[PDB]
Amino acid sequence: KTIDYNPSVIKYLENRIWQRDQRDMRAIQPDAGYYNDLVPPIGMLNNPMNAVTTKFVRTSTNKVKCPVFVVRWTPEGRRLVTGASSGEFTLWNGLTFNFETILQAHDSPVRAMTWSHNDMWMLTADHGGYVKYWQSNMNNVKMFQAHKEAIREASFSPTDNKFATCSDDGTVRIWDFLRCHEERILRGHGADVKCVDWHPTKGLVVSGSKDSQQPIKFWDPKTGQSLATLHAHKNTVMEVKLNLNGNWLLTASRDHLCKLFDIRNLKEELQVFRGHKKEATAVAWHPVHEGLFASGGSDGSLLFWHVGVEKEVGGMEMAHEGMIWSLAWHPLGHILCSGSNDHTSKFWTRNRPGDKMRDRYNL
Amino acid sequence: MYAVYKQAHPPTGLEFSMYCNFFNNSERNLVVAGTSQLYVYRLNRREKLELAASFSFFGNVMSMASVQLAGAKRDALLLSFKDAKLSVVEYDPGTHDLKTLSLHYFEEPELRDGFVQNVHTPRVRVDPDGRCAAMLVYGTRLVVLPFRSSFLPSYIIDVRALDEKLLNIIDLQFLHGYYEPTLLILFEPNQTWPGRVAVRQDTCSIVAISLNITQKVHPVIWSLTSLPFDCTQALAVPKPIGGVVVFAVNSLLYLNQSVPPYGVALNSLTTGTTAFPLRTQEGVRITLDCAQATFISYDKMVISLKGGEIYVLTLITDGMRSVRAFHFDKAAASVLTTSMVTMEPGYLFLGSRLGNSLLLKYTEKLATYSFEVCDSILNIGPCANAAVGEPAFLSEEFQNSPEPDLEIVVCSGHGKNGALSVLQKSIRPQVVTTFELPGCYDMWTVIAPRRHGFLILSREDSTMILQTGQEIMELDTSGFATQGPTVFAGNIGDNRYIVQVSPLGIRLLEGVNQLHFIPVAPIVQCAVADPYVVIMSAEGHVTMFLLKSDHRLALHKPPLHHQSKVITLCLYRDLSGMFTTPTHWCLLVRENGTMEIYQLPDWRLVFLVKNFPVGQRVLVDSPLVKEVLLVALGSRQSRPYLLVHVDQELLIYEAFPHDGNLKVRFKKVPHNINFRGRVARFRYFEDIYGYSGVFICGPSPHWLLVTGRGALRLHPMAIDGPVDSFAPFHNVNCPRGFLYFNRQGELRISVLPAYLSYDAPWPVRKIPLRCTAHYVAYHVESKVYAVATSTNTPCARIPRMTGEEKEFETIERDERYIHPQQEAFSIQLISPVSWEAIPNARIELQEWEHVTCMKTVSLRSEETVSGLKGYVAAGTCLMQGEEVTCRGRILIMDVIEVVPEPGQPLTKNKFKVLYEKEQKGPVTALCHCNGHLVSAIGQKIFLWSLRASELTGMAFIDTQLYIHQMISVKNFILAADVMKSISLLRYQEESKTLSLVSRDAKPLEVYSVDFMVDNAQLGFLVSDRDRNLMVYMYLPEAKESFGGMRLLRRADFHVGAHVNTFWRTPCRWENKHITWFATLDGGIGLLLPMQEKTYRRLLMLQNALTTMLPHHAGLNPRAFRMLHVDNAVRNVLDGELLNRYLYLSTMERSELAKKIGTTPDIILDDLLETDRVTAHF
Repeated sequence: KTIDYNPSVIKYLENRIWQRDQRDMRAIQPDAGYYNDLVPPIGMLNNPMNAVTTKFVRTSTNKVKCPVFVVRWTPEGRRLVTGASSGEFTLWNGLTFNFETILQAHDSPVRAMTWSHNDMWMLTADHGGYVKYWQSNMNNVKMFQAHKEAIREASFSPTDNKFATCSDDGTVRIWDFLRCHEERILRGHGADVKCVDWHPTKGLVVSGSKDSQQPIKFWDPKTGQSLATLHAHKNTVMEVKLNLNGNWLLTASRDHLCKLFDIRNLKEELQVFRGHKKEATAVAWHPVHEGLFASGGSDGSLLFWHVGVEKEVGGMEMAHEGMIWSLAWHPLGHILCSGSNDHTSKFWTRNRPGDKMRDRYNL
Repeated sequence: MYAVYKQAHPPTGLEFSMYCNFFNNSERNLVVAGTSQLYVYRLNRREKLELAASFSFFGNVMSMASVQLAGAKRDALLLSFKDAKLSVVEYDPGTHDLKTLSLHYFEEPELRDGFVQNVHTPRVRVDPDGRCAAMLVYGTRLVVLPFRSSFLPSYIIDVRALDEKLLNIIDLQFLHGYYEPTLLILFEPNQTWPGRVAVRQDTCSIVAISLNITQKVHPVIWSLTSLPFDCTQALAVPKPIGGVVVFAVNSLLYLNQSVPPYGVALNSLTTGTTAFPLRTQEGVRITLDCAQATFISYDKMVISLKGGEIYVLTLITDGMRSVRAFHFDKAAASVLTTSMVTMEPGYLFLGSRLGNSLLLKYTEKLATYSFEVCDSILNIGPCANAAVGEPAFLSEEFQNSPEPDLEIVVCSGHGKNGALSVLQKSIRPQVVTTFELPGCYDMWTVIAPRRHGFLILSREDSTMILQTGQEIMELDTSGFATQGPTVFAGNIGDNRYIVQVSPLGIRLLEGVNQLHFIPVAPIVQCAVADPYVVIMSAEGHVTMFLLKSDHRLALHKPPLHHQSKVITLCLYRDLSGMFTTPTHWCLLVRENGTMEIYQLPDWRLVFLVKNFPVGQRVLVDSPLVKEVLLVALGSRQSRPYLLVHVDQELLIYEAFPHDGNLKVRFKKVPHNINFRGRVARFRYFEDIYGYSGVFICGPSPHWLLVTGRGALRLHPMAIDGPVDSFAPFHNVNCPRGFLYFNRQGELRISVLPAYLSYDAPWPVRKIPLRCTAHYVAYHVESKVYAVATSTNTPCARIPRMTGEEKEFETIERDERYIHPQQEAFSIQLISPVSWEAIPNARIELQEWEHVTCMKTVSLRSEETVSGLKGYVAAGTCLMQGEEVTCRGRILIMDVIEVVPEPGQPLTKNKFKVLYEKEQKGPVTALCHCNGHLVSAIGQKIFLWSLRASELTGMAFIDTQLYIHQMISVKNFILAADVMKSISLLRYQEESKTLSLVSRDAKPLEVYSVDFMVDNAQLGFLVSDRDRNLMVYMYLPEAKESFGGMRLLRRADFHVGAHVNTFWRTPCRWENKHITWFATLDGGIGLLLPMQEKTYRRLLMLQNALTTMLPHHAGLNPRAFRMLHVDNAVRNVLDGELLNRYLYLSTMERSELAKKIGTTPDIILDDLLETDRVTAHF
């Protein structure tokens, strides 16, 4: 059982020559016989409702049955490494998702996992406080200790030089890559910080919190001074994410809301994203469709959103079992993964043309 | 690093078309437009479109509309450009270019609404009554342009600040009736996807917003909210019926505010997807998804479907001007259109990018119509893969030229109009008979009793005559005076009397027998044309002769007032003329620097330019001119061209009417040509292979052609060196042909080669395949072409993966059902001898298989004296949907000469496939590296070694997502990914190891890659999805990269069109190759590397040319050639703007060089060396 992206790219490269746009594109008709006309989401660049991935594929479960926290794709899209509570990296295949290999990276629940802007390095943190580097062949390279308490999220610069680890002691510590050197400490946050995203051009660091007085703090990695403070949510921002364009700040919290913010204009507020009947615990921006993102819930509500529409585009209420911790789109924006608070992890792809969506997830 | 972009071929493929009052309110004009180029067409009567104006832009036309302003004498045009630019332009009388009325820059950070990536294109729409005009900016803003100084200041209407929350918009039109300019808008408040129709059945809506110009408010009237989910364009039904028709992919609606929504279905695919109440249209099963449509008068609608099929919908109207039902009929098929326009009642233009856009003619059948095809417009379509090849029939006199002799073969068009295009630059003549005649420097051919009888050669001391006919032979008897040189010899009357002129005397003639003799400062040149002879001496004296029957030449000494001495002359007559106030005209250039046109029976001054030899752009009435020629060219000798020779520089003029003088002015037209007793250089010819025009003699010969298209055509001729003299020639053993001298004194009887077509900007043979041309590959051994093709068959099965085998499912539906298109591939074999496909040579592939690449792979072997053999290799893999694992197959082919079947000379070549084995995954690209096949299967790049029968694996690397292009030179493999980047490789040969050197770290969606080659600098030229070019270099010692890992872009340039093909040719500059490319919107371009010291003298020119010249549509040539914004390291010069340094007059040419600090003698040596080195193909 497979979801192969090759017959869509080959169809896209053959349409590319005589299609100049999407207004020129021959329309896919809702039938089970037009299966060859699927193009990847580079092709239909507008109509981003394409990559609302509500067709189930496969539950990737382990034999050890541990609840997973971070799931990220290898940046060539080749395989899915998975960070579980036992510190095990279970590498899932990328097309026929059977199994590839299992590791035991950390001595703690893995809390953070990022790939670099090239395919070279992989930063992983854990619940003890240790930060390891990982080559693309999953070889353990130089480890150190970043915090004395549990690290929660890493992310880094528009180059491979300088990462930031946020932890449960309340400090966002900014690290050098090659020297493993703690460059500076960003204190004055109020309570434990649970998410950090680095800005893709300008060199900002945006932090979440549990503290209600200082919920979101902008930073500056060169000076170390807090640039500005955003008061956005009533309690406990779970994730903070940024686009690849760098204009927008997206923030999920425990007050059943997701909120957009223009980082050029903090005094006002962009639109809000309701509909999570329980807490909104995870956000993954879509890679090619700017403005559309999936969303996890603490009850299991997997929702899809778009910037401009007040209601959601459409997702899965009560359908993914457990609490969702992290999500990761494939480098082509066509398939999606979710990491449960259960011992499972499920893969979601786009709906086929002409099918009756009558299964247990849609209707 | 330092380069220049030059454009060898203008782009073909029209996107837009309309029918407006471009020149004047009296007649109308087809105004078509394409990628950054605008054309204006008249209509002559068999009917044929005639070109009337052509305009080039520094920006791609994204929309176009025409609305006639209040009080204006013409119809202005509303040109929409990329990232929200509107530009109102008009035709100008007086000067003949475009006058720009307005500009409107609407690119703001606060209008993009936070979205960086612009997806929506701007769309201009206008009123039927000419009240306002609207532009949809970004999909979120409407810009209203009120009309009655003729404009009113605009105001931007926010779309999402209206009622009903517009969101996705589809199409917007203005409606008819409606005293206020009502704007209808299709939109989708909740957007959905075909394929996700169970939770969103149909969400398409219509709001007809009524725009108050004065109050600047706008209330919503007439909303509908449940149209089917996939609606394409809406069409405003004209005034007596009104309303709108809304096309859908599977249905068709008619909507009006009082009438209930009447809508029918077309095929049974609206069963479970559309809950809108739809009827069943009888006996019709079609789809309206990429359909262009227009209204014939009223209540009739011509619809060009996809597939090219033309239907006529009649709106069946009741008595109350309501609509009862629809009626369809299948008329004749035509081109895959991108536009649709009714002209004059009876005609339809079908503007197509892919395929020849043609003109139709419809008459009723005895309300059912039938369509006839009038004269088409030639079009090189979306050039997908193109291969450089050698011609077949080059003559044996030209065999030892040192430059390569080669031509390019282009997979143009798509689908039904899929074709090959054999493109070729400078004309290669067929030499059928040659001589060796020294001493004679001039030549003439006159007609004796319409074949040419006499060849009149002028030596420095005597005169040769030749008698022609069956066997051409030198003439000895009386007639022509052979005792001295002859300065001109031509027919007078109507091919009955011959007249030659010697420097002492002026002889009539009737053939071999002299009629009589007229004696006269030696005569230097004559003008013997149109029963009037004018003879000019060396001191500047002019005398005129005239035939008078009793026929005899009569002296009429002209009344002329010589304040300065005449330098040169011309005579000219009007068969279909514009010279109003057949009539004969004398053109006369004095030495003070003026031009004087003379009406010939009298000698009154009619036209006068006070400063002629400069080279001014547009002339109006009241150095060292060599030769001046006025000639008519075109249909019925319609439009005249002026051609002068001033200081080693050729400048040609048009003529256009403009209001007791001549009602004409002369507009200058651009060039690519430099000129670096009296001998004429501008030698007019009529009917050489049917083509009329001028041959231009000199160090670079150029055929000037104007056909019935009305379009000027300059074709060079670089073989056989510079050409000294020329004459038309019609004989028995030589057909309609021509006759010239070599510089080494060799007369050549010649005929144009008949397989090409010289009406196009390059001589091109368009070879119809009636199937899509995907790839082409010249095989050097045995000299043939291998083309991968595809044709559309209806699909019937659906593959599955059930765990043990594949199980197919038959598509079993209703009889009223359109089928999915299954494409079957086949590899052709094309002969260059005659361009028919070679019979019994076609490799036909599997049931679902797709050629992803074909190249001419040079693998090494143990047979020949070299290592290499040059095979043809195809990588091909099966598309059976996403739920089936895609696997591939490498297909290596060898073209082998066999004995021919009798009666079939083309069948001496046949494929022999050495290798055909299914691989482990999809094969996406192929290459050769020192005799090693380099293939990219999946996410690995294997490197094979072909033994006697099989491939053996040697090395690989784990690469990125979908490597679709690969090239190489000297064990450096370059790759190209769909999403990520290029990633250059390297192959140590001694150990079987392949390695990654460097890669572009940024994400970038690449079309195709090349190798910019300098002396030691190797650039990596890359075209991407935004219409750009960029050169990456591997520079380890630099510090802005990392150490040997990151690539660095060094040159940026925004070409206006996509690029798939790339050719490296040597240079006609020690080792600087030209990296040619053929743009996907029709044209062909170049990149020529330069030195830095030459580069920065021209960067200072271009910055002055950008500011100090009034460009078309008020555009900016600098901002158009900036990277991706339509972090910029620009190092490529805009050689289509530097080419506008030649077009400036030499007074204005010297002002720019004094403002930048050099002399124009250097800059012409700077520019024209880039034209000389790039005269390939």
